[PDB]
Amino acid sequence: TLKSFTVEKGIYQTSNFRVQPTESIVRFPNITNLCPFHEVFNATTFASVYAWNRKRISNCVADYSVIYNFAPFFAFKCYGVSPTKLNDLCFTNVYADSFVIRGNEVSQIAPGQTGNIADYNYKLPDDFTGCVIAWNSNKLDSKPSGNYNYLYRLFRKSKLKPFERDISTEIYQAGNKPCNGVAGPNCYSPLQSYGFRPTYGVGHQPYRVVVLSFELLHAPATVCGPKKSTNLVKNKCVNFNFNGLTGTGVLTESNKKFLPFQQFGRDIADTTDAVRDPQTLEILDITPCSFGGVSVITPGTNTSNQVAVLYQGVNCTEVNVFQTRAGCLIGAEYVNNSYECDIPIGAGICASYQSIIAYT
Amino acid sequence: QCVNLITRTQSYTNSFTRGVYYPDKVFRSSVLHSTQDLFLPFFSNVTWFHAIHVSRFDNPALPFNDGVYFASTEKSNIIRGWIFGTTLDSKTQSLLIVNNATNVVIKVCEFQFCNDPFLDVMESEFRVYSSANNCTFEYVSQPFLMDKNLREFVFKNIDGYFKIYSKHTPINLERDLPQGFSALEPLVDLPIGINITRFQTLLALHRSYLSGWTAGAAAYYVGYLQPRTFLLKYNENGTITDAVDCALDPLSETKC
Ligand SMILES: *[C@@H]1O[C@H](CO)[C@@H](O[C@@H]2O[C@H](CO)[C@@H](O)[C@H](O)[C@H]2NC(C)=O)[C@H](O)[C@H]1NC(C)=O
Ligand SMILES: *[C@@H]1O[C@H](CO)[C@@H](O)[C@H](O)[C@H]1NC(C)=O
Ligand SMILES: *[C@@H]1O[C@H](CO)[C@@H](O)[C@H](O)[C@H]1NC(C)=O
Ligand SMILES: *[C@@H]1O[C@H](CO)[C@@H](O)[C@H](O)[C@H]1NC(C)=O
Ligand SMILES: *[C@@H]1O[C@H](CO)[C@@H](O)[C@H](O)[C@H]1NC(C)=O
Ligand SMILES: *[C@@H]1O[C@H](CO)[C@@H](O)[C@H](O)[C@H]1NC(C)=O
Ligand SMILES: *[C@@H]1O[C@H](CO)[C@@H](O)[C@H](O)[C@H]1NC(C)=O
Repeated sequence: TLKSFTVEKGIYQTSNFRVQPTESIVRFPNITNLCPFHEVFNATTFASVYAWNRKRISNCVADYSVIYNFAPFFAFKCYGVSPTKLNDLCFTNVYADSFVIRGNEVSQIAPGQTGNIADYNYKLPDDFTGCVIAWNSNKLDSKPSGNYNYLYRLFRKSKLKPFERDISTEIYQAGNKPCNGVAGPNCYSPLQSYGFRPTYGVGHQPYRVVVLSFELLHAPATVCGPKKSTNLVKNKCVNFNFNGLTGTGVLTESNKKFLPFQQFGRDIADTTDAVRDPQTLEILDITPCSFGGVSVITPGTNTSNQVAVLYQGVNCTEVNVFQTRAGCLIGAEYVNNSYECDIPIGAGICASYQSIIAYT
Repeated sequence: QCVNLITRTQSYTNSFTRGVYYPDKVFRSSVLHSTQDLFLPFFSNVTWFHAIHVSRFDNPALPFNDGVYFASTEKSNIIRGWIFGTTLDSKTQSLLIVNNATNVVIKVCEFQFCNDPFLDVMESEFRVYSSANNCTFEYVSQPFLMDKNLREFVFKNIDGYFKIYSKHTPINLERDLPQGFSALEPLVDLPIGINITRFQTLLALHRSYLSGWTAGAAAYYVGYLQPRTFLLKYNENGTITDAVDCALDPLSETKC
């Protein structure tokens, strides 16, 4: 500090003592109001690909772990986002689209793909942000007589735009002559039936597909991943994250009676002095960890190399140890005798070299 | 089923020191805190509306402006909620707040509102709106109109959140905008994210069963918030017991 190899006799303020944080405590409100993924990925009846079901998802917590563990998935392809980061991301809206297709066409449910399903039944945009999930549904959707309740659109005048649905059953007119709304030669009904049977090859077995589309808008994002409760540790210097408010401090018990709306507390000087725990509605007094001004008391180097350390403002129990009003003095022995001041320690206490002694 | 039944008259009164609310959720004890926010100015001009139905359209939609201070001395049953929006038709989203004794339902949908919307008592919302479509929000909670008693609300639409503040202050023979300070506790913060420029009050009408509806009167006060700097006094327990409006007069300005 003094930029010299020889130190003159005196007390020099050289450093700041700090109490290092020991643990990290993150307290967040209880997980509740989870998004109804269990009603999308586990439905008694799914929908035809032409009349694909769309559920808007808003104002809930998105627990994707239940989606992960629901079934073994033929594809969990995610476009524009990684699967792991989804929980730590918060999106304004989540759209869940549910339909049943044959296995061969599962590849068609992707950006930039072509087929009967992509052109005429369900289309994803090139810039799509979301995931496509598919799983086998032989037990649920296959009958030996044949399941004729799943339909697809084979014929349409123009390709579908992304996120568009056509429910029209109008006869597809492939020829110059008018159909007249009655099926006739060169006139074919657009919706064909997926005649699912249990003994079909894996390419043709029914597969249930759920498409999750995530969109962000200027409105505040209200669908975000689960918040970890973690645990609460008190009476120690721990880094605290309470509802996105961060710091480092001891959390002692509080006698302050908060009103129910209030969540945080502030000092006269606009520094946080209190908080309400989200998990349990209790009030805690946030006190920052101890700090001190480390001062080195030394005589001249030539005379001796012994030093004493004064922690300014720090009680002795929080760091030849003596307690002074100035702070805790370590390395000097208190002597009852009174002498003239040689090195001032403050608060009526002075130090001298005879070992290093401290006296009034 | 839209019918015009309500006629409205208006008078002017003094705000006094009503309309103070807690600007944030921070607990402050034994301090003087100066905050700049949308507040109702002290001793401002407040419109007193008398809505009468006796057994043509005379109940126009009020402008929301930057926020609204609402007060009523009527019982909980007569006034049942509010309507918020811009066009108040199917094209744009709208916010409907409806209270009944068991609970409060706050719902945001594309309501095609009637010119004179009222809840008729079972309770039917057919009068309130002909149709509701593309509904995007629903929140159900304990009611804030419960049972002489002056009920005060402050509505703000800031940064896509609809902040609602409320207080229930008993009053005696003294005029319905009383003296003194009743700080308004924050009640419900809603992430509606919609544009609100106009609002209307919802009243309840009873069927006559004998002049289809029973005759009724409702009195309510509307004031408008302005961007103002206030100095609030926080006591030992965190309650706001006093405030000074800085721009109102030189003495308060010196205090601020
Ligand atoms: C008061 O409002 C609540 C909420 O709108 C009504 O409660 C609902 O009543 C319907 C009956 O049509 C039930 O299907 C719902 O399950 C109820 N919801 C809740 C949250 O309870 C209640 O009926 C209304 N009371 C009156 C007298 O109108
Ligand atoms: C999921 O589907 C199976 C099929 O029978 C059922 O047993 C289970 O209860 C369902 N789980 C949920 C959470 O719906
Ligand atoms: C959250 O969980 C705790 C412990 O399970 C419980 O005591 C508390 O009532 C719950 N709810 C809230 C709003 O804190
Ligand atoms: C309130 O406004 C009305 C018209 O807007 C006006 O006539 C009246 O004088 C105002 N009140 C006061 C106290 O200025
Ligand atoms: C609103 O409703 C109409 C008819 O129900 C529909 O055409 C339109 O796409 C809807 N818009 C949204 C955003 O849901
Ligand atoms: C809010 O609505 C008003 C009334 O239609 C309109 O003039 C204004 O431009 C709207 N604000 C925005 C940001 O769209
Ligand atoms: C504040 O709380 C204390 C403790 O409950 C109570 O005695 C006192 O009356 C309250 N009000 C004021 C103005 O101090």
